[PDB]
Amino acid sequence: VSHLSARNIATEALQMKKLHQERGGNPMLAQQARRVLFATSIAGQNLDARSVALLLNTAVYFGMESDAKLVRECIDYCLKNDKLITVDVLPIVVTACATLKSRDAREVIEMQAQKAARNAKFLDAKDVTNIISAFSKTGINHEKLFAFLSRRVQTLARVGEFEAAHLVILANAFSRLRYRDKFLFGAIARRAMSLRERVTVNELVPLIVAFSKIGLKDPKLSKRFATKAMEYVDQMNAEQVASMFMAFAYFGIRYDQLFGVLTNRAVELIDEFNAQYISTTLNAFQRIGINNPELFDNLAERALAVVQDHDARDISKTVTALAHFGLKDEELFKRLASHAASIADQFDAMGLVNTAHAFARTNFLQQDMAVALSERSVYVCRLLDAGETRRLLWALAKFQVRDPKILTPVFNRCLALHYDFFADPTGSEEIEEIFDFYGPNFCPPLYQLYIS
Amino acid sequence: SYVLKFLRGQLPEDLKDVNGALGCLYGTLPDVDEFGQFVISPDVVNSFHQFGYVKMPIPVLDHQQIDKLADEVNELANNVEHHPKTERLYATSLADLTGGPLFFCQGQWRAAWGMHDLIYLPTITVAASQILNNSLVRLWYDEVFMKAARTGPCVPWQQNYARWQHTKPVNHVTVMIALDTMNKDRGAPCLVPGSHRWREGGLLPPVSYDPTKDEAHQLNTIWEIINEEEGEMLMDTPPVTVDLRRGEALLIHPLTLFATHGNRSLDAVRCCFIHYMGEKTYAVQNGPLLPHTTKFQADAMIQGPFYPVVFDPA
Amino acid sequence: LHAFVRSPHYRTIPSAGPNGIVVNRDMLVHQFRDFYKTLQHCSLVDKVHLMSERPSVEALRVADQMVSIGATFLEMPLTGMEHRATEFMESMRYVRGAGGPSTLASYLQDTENCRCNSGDVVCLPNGIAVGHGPRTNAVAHTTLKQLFEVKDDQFSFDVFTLEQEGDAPPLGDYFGFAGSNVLLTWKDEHGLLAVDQYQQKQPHTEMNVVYLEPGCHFLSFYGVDHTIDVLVQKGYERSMDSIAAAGLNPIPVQWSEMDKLGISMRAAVLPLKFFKANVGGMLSRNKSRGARWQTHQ
Amino acid sequence: ARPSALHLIFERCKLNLVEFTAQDVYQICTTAYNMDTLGMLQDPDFMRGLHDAFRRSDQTVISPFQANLIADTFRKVGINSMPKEVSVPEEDAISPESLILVLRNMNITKQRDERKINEVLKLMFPILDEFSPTQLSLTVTELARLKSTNADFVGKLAKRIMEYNDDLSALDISSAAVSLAYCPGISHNILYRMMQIVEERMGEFQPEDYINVLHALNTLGPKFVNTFRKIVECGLQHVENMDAVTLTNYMVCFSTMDYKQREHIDIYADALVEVATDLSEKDLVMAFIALQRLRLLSDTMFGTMASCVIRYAAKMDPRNIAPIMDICSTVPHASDHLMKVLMDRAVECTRILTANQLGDILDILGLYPPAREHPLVQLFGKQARLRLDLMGPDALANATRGLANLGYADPEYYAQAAETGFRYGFKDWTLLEPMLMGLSITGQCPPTMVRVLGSHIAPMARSMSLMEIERANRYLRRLGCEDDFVYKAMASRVLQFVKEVTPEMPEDLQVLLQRG
RNA sequence: UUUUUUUAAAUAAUUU
RNA sequence: UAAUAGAAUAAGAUAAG
Repeated sequence: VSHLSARNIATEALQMKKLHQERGGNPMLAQQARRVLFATSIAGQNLDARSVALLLNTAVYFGMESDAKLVRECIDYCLKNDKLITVDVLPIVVTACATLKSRDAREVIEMQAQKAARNAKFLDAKDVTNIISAFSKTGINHEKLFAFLSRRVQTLARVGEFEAAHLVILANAFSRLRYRDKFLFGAIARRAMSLRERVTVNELVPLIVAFSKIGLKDPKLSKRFATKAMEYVDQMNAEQVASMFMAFAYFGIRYDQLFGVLTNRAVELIDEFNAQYISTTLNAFQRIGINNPELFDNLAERALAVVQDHDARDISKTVTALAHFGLKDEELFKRLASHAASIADQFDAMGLVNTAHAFARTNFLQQDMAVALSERSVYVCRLLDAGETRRLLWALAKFQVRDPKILTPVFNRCLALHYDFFADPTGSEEIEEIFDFYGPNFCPPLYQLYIS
Repeated sequence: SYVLKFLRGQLPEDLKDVNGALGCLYGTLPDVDEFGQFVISPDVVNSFHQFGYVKMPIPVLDHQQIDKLADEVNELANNVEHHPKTERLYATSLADLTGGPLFFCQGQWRAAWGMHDLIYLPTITVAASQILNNSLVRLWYDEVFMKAARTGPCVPWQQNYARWQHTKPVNHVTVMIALDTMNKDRGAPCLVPGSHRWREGGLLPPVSYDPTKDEAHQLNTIWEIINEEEGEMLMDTPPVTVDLRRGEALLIHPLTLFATHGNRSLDAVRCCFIHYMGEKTYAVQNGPLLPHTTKFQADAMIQGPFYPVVFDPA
Repeated sequence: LHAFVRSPHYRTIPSAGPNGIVVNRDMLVHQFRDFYKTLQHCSLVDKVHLMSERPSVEALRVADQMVSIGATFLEMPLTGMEHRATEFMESMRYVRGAGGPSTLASYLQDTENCRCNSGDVVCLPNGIAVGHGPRTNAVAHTTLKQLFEVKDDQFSFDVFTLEQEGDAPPLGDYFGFAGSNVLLTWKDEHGLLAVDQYQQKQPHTEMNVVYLEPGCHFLSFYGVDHTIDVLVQKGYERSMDSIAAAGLNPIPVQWSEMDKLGISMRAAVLPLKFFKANVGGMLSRNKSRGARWQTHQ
Repeated sequence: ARPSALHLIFERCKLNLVEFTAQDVYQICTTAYNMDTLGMLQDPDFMRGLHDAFRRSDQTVISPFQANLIADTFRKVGINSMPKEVSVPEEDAISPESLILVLRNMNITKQRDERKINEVLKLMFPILDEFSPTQLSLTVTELARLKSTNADFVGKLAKRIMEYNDDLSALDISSAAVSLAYCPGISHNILYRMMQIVEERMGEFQPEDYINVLHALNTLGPKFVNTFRKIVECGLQHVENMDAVTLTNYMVCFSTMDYKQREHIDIYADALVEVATDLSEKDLVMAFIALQRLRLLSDTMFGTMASCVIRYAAKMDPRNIAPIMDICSTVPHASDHLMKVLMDRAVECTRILTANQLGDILDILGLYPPAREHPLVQLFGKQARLRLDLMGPDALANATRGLANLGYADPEYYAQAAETGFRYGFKDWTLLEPMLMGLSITGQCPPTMVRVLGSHIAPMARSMSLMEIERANRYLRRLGCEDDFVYKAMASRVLQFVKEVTPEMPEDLQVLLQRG
């Protein structure tokens, strides 16, 4: 590998990344690429802008943080030579800098955002989608740039210059940015209409998901998507059926003639569902609100077999959905509580409070789960809403937890947000429960604020 | 869950969750029947048990690996663009955001590549297993020292186990690796031969640290914690300074009296301490041993993600 | 070969064009989309660029900005198109984006009373044909002859002045070359007159003349790279039959609304030949267009 | 072996206990590079200490190339080193020499910075009148190398330089001409006036002046053909004794300008092939391409040049395999021995070829008869299946067409190529056809694939000629397309030429007219 | 399927 | 004391305001 020039190193790193992300995540390739990239330096050699961008993107893709030597050298190159980063290699640099959160990364992202804003009129079919996706990776609020890119996308879509992959990438990128434009998405939907048979099952479900996530509140296209997907259910995979359930729970309109077929297809593929698919289907049914015990029994029986595959997100969503519907599964709840106690440190801010509240709502108390999540609750107090803090405090009180080292963070957080803490009517009952256990002695200022 | 397509190749937030060792420095760890190459001679073990410390005959890392490991240290004390995963450290000298003439970092094996790899290095771990009576070797924690040029201070006489009183049995070893060439004028170790068997394997009283004073007095504080007989054996065998090369390592007993010289050179000096413990190690109290770590109870066997098993002779 | 076109502005499309003929904007947009697809399906063009919409319907006539005479990009005088001036600017940036010339030659702009209209210039083999009509004065003819006309044994470039009447359309709309030998012209008074004049000014030369129906707009990329693609209007079947019988490939294009607005296919496209600067004595790879290993099989 | 004094000196150097200046470090590095008796480069702990002394020293005292040489001799031993960037002069420090030094350091040490270039240009604008005639040319050269986009400042410098025509020599004139030709945005009036200056003083030119002028003319293009004319005639009296590289540049210029006078081209080519054995790999490749593009490869010409290129064919650069393969085709001459070693060399470096180069090589080798019975077809098939992710539409078309023409049978690769080409639609029939040729080898494909292929084909049928219609019908029937729209479109296209069902019409065409 | 785009803008108020 | 250049290429779900 010593005989290979850096221009060949960039190409082989790109090849390894393409094989890793799509053709299976083989750890062999991941560690080989990491070892190769850990001993590379852009120093003393003249390199193209594309080669440096590829090296930076492939290094950052493989878990390489902002403290690395290669990452620093690539970031420095981009800053000194900016005009050399044409619109062809702008998306590569933006995608590489998306996860990097540092001063130089912020400056580079802003400079490329301004460059893309200036040159939004001169892009073609490939460049607009690549740029909008790369900027959808990073979290930015340059509305003007997004509006210019949307105008260019509409102009290009009028002459029919987008394939199905381009459409799904554009829809996902624009729905990720929460950019609500009725005309841009109408043009994308009409482009899918015009493409007709070139949009297969694998390329139709993500389009429906992206259109549901943005939330246009348009019933004219949701019916059309339901009608178009009703013929493709027999071909749909389990991962596609779960995504279909989630998308049409996002839409909020009831299509019984479609949900029945989806339920039958999900029952047919019950042996293929993982924990993620079960959690997604249960959450979709919770959101849409239908109560179907017949599918729920099969889903719970399947989830009892893949307990060890459950993630913290999956545990939280499954437990919340089962608690909402009033379904009693003692064995499943016991196994899930033990598993959540096993992986208590993987819970994020929303997942921990959701799991604790869902376990506390049902008359199910387990010291293995309760102690673990109560101890973990300290690190997430600073990331919670007033309503979430109220829910967490009620769940903690239902666990009969009195340790000051646990209670001080949550009481500080609920004191800092006291106005919103006491302004939610739906939680009022919970309030008169929380102070019924602790009493006026615990945190007097909160009690005085409650009295007023 | 669903790892986004552009996040599939990323690593965990803290490198503790990385089971095993990444291939960055020396590739992958050898096979189960390939661990006999790094065995050390029995005379080295006898010398360690006699002197309280020993210098391994061969350098443990190539010069390129030492350069990369020193770059990790240089980026761990940036003070301008602070290190990512800085919160993944037990302690840091830059918690005040100003630093000083001495930089010390702890738990860096969860923060940077190479340092996480250095824990699983067979060359030092096999020797640590041999020192620990051929048992499982578990990481205790890491430490990185960096002394600036012309102003680096010196760490006075100390005993390592004096800081590890919450672990019940004395079952520890220290491996100190020089990331730069050292001498009596820049951070060389100064150890007392045969000082690990003085107070019946006990701990000497802590020394009095008065900063902003000359190095000679700081190293001369030894005559205040020893007794008359320890004075006699100090007369017989005075403290000796060990010169280390760019990659040479040194095994140290926990109970051996140990100090580091100051830095009077024209460039900063760096070193890395790695502490290892055996299988039969217990705690004495209820609570965590390190900040934000798994908490044990009573005489609980020390295990978990924070103390990975780096070698198993079975 | 890069072809530049501009999308129509649907809001400001006139309800009725010249002569009061009513037009339909939806069919105009559909025909422009079909035209863009037909241009993309052409094998000769390397890329087709689509500029953003502009409020005026006149902005669709993109070829009016400049002409390609050999290796020189000559910019038309900005005399009668002041209101389009900024529009021309927005078109040059596009040309700069695709790697084209930094700027156009301003030889015609500097000259006084030099009225010239791009489209009266026809790129015949080894020379150009200009029209001495209302759109072009004698001063422009003299400047073009002073600039591009050279008389030599092998370095020969001819500028032919073809006189035309006041009511004649631009010469490029009814006079052109196709393939390497075919002459395309209308079976009208002006087409026959131009063909006779060109025969008179270039004797002892054998070539094929193909007569299309009057008003049948055509567009044929004649240049260094040989091609047989001749875009034609859909309505005229006999013109297509004649072009096919001449040994070419007619591509029928629906061009009703743009014709009823007075814009032709030639004026709606900007074909420019771009190259890459070769640093040092370095040659650049070129795509193949013929058969390989003919001797073997 | 290091004696006591040498050992102690080496130890003092290793421990960073000696204060080294940049000059002393340069002297030590020069001594190490010249004489290796002490083994300085064989001690990593000594060279690392010397590098550490280099970083903490004042590098402004030494010339930019001295710092570059220290960095190079540290890189050669294995140390990653880079000289420090110079700061822009401030307050009283702005002088022409100090501002030229910044550009010179950016050039030599490869630390290009657009921001500092802009700042230096803004600082140099007001004091442009203090520049000596040589400093103006130095500035023009330094800005040309750094690929600066400020063509206005370079034009100002060119005008000031050209005001001093009498002072400048031939070498300076040629260097200014080539540097101006390299800058993209220079106004053509300045280029015309510079070429007018170059036209005079024509006989004063030396071979290096000829090379520089030919490079400038090659970069400029055909618009300056008249100037190139004054070159050729001026070179007509010295052609019999001329350098080989100069003749290669002459041939490249002849190809670029599309020269019309064939007598001079023949004279130059005949003089070139006499000394063609003295050319390097790149120059020989460019001369071989230029001779092909001018229709001058006769039997003796091709034989003589192939005999010379066989020498470099053994260890040929990957960028040179495809060109000579292209020249080997399209000519009616025997080149079996050249193609054998070229194919072997392409086999050797199959794992480093880019997607475009691999596709090109496969495209040239598609119709070569002796290439089918070679391991290269299978090895390149595996490599192309690996590299399909990095292939654009042109690379996809080239690789698929080359593999299909070679008889390579692999249904999975062709299906993957079709799926990859479905991600970005086929602009042309020439891009789409190789997918059909590849998929028709096996004769089967999923109905979704043939359905999407027909959806792509049907729009394209409105421009394809009769031969393309027949080929498309053959491929569609081979794949088993049952869609009626595509057959209706193809029959509609056919009716345009035939207009009727001729009795003699090929039996395959009547089935199409029934719209099966 | 026909919605809309093109400034150098600099006038809040406070003891935080 | 130190200065020569070539390549044109599109992956795609964060429990929202």
